Amino acid sequence: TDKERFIASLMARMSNAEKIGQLRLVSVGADHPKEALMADIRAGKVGAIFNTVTRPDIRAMQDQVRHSRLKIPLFHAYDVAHGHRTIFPISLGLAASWDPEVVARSARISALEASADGLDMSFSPMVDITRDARWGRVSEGFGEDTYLTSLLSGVMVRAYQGSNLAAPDSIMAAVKHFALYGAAEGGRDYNTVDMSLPRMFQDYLPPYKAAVDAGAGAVMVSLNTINGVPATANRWLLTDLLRQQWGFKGLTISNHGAVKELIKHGLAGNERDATRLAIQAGVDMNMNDDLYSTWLPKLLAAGEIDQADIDRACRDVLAAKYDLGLFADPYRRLGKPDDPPFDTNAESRLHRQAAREVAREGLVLLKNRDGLLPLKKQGRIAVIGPLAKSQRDVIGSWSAAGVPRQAVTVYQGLANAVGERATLLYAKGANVSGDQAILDYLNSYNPEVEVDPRSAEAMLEEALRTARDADLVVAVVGESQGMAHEASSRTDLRIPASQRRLLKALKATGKPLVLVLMNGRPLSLGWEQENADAILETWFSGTEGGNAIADVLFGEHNPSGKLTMSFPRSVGQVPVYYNHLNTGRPMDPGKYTSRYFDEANGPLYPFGYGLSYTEFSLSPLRLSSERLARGATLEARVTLSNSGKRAGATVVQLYLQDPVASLSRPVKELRGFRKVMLEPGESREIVFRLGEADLKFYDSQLRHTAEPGEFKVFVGLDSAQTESRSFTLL
Amino acid sequence: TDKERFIASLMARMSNAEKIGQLRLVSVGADHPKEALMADIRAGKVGAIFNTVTRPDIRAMQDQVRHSRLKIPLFHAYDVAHGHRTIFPISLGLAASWDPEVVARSARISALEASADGLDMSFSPMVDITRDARWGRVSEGFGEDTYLTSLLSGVMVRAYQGSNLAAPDSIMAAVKHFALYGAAEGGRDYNTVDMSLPRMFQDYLPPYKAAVDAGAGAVMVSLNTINGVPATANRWLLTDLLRQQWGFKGLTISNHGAVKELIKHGLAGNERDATRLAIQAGVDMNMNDDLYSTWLPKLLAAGEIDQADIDRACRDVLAAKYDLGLFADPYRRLGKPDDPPFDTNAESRLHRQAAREVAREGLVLLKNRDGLLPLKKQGRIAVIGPLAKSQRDVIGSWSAAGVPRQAVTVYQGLANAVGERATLLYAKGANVSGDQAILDYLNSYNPEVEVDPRSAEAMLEEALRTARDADLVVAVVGESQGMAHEASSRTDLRIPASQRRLLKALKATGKPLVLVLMNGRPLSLGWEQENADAILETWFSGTEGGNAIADVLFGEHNPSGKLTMSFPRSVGQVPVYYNHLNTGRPMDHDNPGKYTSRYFDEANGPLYPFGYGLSYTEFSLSPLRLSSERLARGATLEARVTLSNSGKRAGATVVQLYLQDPVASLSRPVKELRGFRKVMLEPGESREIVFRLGEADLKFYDSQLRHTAEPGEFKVFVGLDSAQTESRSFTLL
Ligand SMILES: O[C@@H]1[C@@H](O)[C@H](O[C@@H]2CO[C@@H](O)[C@H](O)[C@H]2O)OC[C@H]1O
Ligand SMILES: O[C@@H]1[C@@H](O)[C@H](O[C@@H]2CO[C@@H](O)[C@H](O)[C@H]2O)OC[C@H]1O
Ligand SMILES: [Mg+2]
Ligand SMILES: [Mg+2]
Repeated sequence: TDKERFIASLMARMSNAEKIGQLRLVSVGADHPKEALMADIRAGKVGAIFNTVTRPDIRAMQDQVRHSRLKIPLFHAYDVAHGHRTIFPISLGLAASWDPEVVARSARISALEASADGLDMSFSPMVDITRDARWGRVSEGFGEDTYLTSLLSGVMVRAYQGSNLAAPDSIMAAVKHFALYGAAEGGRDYNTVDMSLPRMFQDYLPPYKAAVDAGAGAVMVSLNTINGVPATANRWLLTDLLRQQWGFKGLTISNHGAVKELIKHGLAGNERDATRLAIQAGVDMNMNDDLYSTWLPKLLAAGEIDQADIDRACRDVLAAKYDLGLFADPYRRLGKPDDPPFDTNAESRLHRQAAREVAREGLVLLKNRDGLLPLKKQGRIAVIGPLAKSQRDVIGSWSAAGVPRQAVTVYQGLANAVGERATLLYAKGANVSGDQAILDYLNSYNPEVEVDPRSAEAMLEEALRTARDADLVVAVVGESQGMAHEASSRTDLRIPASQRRLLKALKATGKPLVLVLMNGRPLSLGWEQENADAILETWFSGTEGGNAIADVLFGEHNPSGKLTMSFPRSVGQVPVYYNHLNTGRPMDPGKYTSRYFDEANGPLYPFGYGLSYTEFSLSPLRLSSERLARGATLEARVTLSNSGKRAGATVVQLYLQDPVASLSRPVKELRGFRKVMLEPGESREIVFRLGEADLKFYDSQLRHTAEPGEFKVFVGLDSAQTESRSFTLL
Repeated sequence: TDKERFIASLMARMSNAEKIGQLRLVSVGADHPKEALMADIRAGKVGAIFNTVTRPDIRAMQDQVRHSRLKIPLFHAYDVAHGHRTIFPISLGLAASWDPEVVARSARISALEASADGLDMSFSPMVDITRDARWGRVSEGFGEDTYLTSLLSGVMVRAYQGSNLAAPDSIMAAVKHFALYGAAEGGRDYNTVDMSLPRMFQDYLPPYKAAVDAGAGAVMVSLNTINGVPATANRWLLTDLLRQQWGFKGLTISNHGAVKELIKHGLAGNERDATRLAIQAGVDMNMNDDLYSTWLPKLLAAGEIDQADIDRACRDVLAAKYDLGLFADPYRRLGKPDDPPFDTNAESRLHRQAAREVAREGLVLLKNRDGLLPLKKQGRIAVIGPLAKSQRDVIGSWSAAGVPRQAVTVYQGLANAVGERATLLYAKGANVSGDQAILDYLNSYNPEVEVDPRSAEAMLEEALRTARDADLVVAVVGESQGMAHEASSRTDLRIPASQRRLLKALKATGKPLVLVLMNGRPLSLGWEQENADAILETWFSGTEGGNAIADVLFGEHNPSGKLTMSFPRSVGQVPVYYNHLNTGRPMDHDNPGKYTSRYFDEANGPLYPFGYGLSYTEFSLSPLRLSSERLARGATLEARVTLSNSGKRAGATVVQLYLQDPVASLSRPVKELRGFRKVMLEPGESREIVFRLGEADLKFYDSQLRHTAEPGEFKVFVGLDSAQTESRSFTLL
């Protein structure tokens, strides 16, 4: 209420011009040249900045505020998605850690680095559920599961915002993209989203609510339609749900041009009408298109909006700044006047230890025939493929202020790990794509892919010569990071054809073949699963990726990563996800079942899958009783043993099924997990606790209750290989 | 009504056992052996039969009724989807005619032939909208468009049912599959359907309502969940919507095992609870699983259902029989006991002229380089491909009582056309698939695909020898009919790999290459569009298919067919459909940037759009003109264009009218079909086409499901496909 008092006294002093100026969020560029923008800040016409990311540049902008009548400070934002300068694995790789503390650490270090550069806010976490592998932005989320993504949503917010949003090493989380953005039809970015309310409430909305309940300060509004209404114009979504039902008290931010794009969506015929729809829906802050500054005065004078629409939006911007500590000290993240200057990109400001330890936890072992991995540091290892020496790709998409030249390649990680104990032989083998039109797409803004001027044939002949001179081949293959970014949707989920030709040529040498995969989405890997001797999924593993990958390949780290998104056998099976409905004719096999005829059915690799260099055993599942009273707790116990020869971690997963309900419920739903590190011969009793809240679902009328009757409890080391027992809720 | 008096006096006579017996719909099979079924009919324990399809067999079952206490007659049903004995093209090929009179004729002939064999009812039309090419049952529908499918839904019902459902040449339409069955997730048959209510009401439900409004006697309930609730247990769908809102007064029928499958869906833990959910939801008649007969008495005695649940279901069955004329004469479709026996499959009982004329109208010319088609009846023509001599495939899936040995193959149609004037050389070239697992699937239950035992290589060498000895190659390729049927969902939309290898080898001969495509779904044809010299889409063209295809190839018929479903460039683009939303960042010719709604690794848009199809002549359209720039509510607007045949051959095309509502309370489609005209023109002929548009054309369901037309701009597009249009605008006041 100090905050409410402070904001009400400030707003009672402000003109409408000053209130509207708070709603303007801009980036320096063609549309807002630096000197003109500086003059607007001085006039009180700017509320905040994004994409200005160094302390002297931010401090210069904050200095301009002292010229405005009320000297209301700016906040500065950036897309710190999975690292600021030190780049962690992409979020899909962090999720595969199954370890909230690992994910927390990446977020904390991101906030530490971003706040050290003067940033107040990140447009993160991204908590959109993804069941469609074709979407470019699957790399930005935590996979297909509502429970896990909801958990990590809360973890990311708490880790960014810390104990106090006014702390100089805290940043505000702007959770995105509200809402349902990863359900785009056809996996085409920005495309139509259409879904029932029970699916929306049960599966898609809970991660956004988890962020709000963790106290997220901001929400970034999505670019897509929800059931015909763009999120930027959706009063039900942004007012009724987010504010009135969920109690969100923070700031809504539009995406770039989102208010103007209501004209392309066909909700508005002109910019004046687009502005009215966005502010009355509940969008507080207008990114870059400047429609609010242009049209809000005219709309109010015409009685087309209410003073309360402006007041709500302005209070939310001021409340964000208040919580960030900026009214107490606008320079709290910008140090002192005549602090000595520093190199923003100095090696001494990176966190390589943390990036290497985090990156180890996300690597997923998918195949390991006859214990080929871990490798011994000996002999001659051929390192082949267009991603082996790529610094640009290892840091991934949404690499923020990450510097490619600071990153450790797979080749360099292997060189560092073996030193003089083994000989590495390098050949590029193929370009990332053989299709010049795809290479031109990827290099269209910036040179992001090195195109070897040699023929495909010459590169292959060199790679075969290299393979013949080696004891075994480490093929580093998959996507370049520009294939799994905003607007980069794919119609094919395989490794690119140029690289598959290389893999088929390398297989024909008879040399043991280890695949190191880099990719930002599930890939179709049927040929690789049949033909490679071992397969390690490394996503894009970040600044220290090459070192983390070498640590796993040589057995310094026993792989512990597990998939959080199902890998389809082909793009033609989309969508595939573990928490699907049974249907009336489930596939076991019979012709008259829910299936395809022209390919094997089910995912190639299921949700929760990942191998180890050791063996684990689970004892029989035991429940604390066969009947559960309302308000009572059920315990599900299992003993995990390391029955192999190497220390390692696995993830014990708990799944629930509600086999008779008022709605058809999923064949199983994740409801808990434990990541457990065990030395050989160690045993751990795992105790899962379940209550009524774990058993609730949204019915056809969106009643959120648990119905009496049977529940099935499954425990295992993936979604496919479980044991189950039942109990009855009374 | 005297009908409601008649039905109430009969129900006042009936025990609950008699009422519940009316709800039982069964087929002869392992689960219902013939003699046990006969004994059940005599006991009053059977309401209707399906899959008994000859006059003597139907007459024998109707004869059993005379032994029951009340002698209530059976009705007999079958899946007469696109023909009974004379098989027309599959429905997706009939829709490509764009001609309600052509579609009416196929349905009229179907009903004539089915009723002549004693059948009272067809489980048809199938009116499920299909936007996902992977689904096996796309072959059974009319494509992706709500307006077109809705129009043809009503045409099919009226054509089956005629002036009087008691007429001996009428059958009852059981419209299917209610509802949303073609929206299955992943295009996997029987899979989850999840969609918003505005999409449901605007795009998916209207064809079922068109069938109800045309007076369809029955509705067949679908197998899928709708937003979590199986259709068979969905009281909102079958009672609130179908009965209370739409006023449907007819019979609801479950699908095979659908009541029992509520256990697998996880709505019921046992058969007793599944039975309760189905009858209370509004399912009147139980197909095959016999749960109603087993459980309704126990449910009623326990107060778990109401007498009114049984009474509703029984009244609906009796009302169907009344309308069919079966209480007036149970033998009205079965002639007289004295009639001489006849051959059910006699040539004189077929309608080959109608099948040949209908089949010609559905063929779509997709490519014709440098006027290769039409062919001259001369020289040496190689006829190559696993579908060239296939009688089983030409009649399609859901071929009812069609006899493959009566069908005309593409090879036979070409032989019939050229007689002695040209030499045909045949080679199979490849099997339908090179994947043994796919062959195993296609020959499971019934052996439907002939496997040439030779290597792929030997078959190719034989086809290359044949091609080298000819002036040109007619390659007859695509899917077998078992690839586009119930449960046959595909993950690849290309021609099968064994056949694409054949086409690549044939291309390399340098011989002109004509592709004749058979298929039950849109195919991915990027290589074919680049490399074939001509491509003719023939779907599965039916009993006279091979003759209709020869008529088009030799120029006796100028191809007039147009696509009613978008052809994707690849399965990785699914779904692709013409009436999509713009998004905030459209990719189109006018919006070509990186940061648009697109894929980066393939050309964008469909390979062939909705409404696409070529001709052996050229057409021109005059400028579009509207009767005014402002439309008052209550008034109608006219949109006029002149069509000319500016080429050298007589032919038809389809003039298509689309609407856009560019500013609305909901994001509306970039265009929506709102009228069309198929026009046959001699060379140099012109026709003024007048489209009428009213407020009814402009309405949509908003977020609150209000059915509104909002004042403001509408754009009217006219053209010969959905990609090649021009527009004019008006303002609704
Ligand atoms: O937070 C992120 C936004 O910064 C991002 O905005 C994009 C920036 O580049 C522009 O050219 C694009 O047009 C624009 O959408 O969108 C994604 C969001 O996560
Ligand atoms: O009208 C058609 C039904 O008769 C058809 O029923 C099928 C009969 O064969 C069984 O093996 C199938 O399991 C069953 O669904 O289904 C589709 C409907 O259109
Ligand atoms: Mg239950
Ligand atoms: Mg409008």
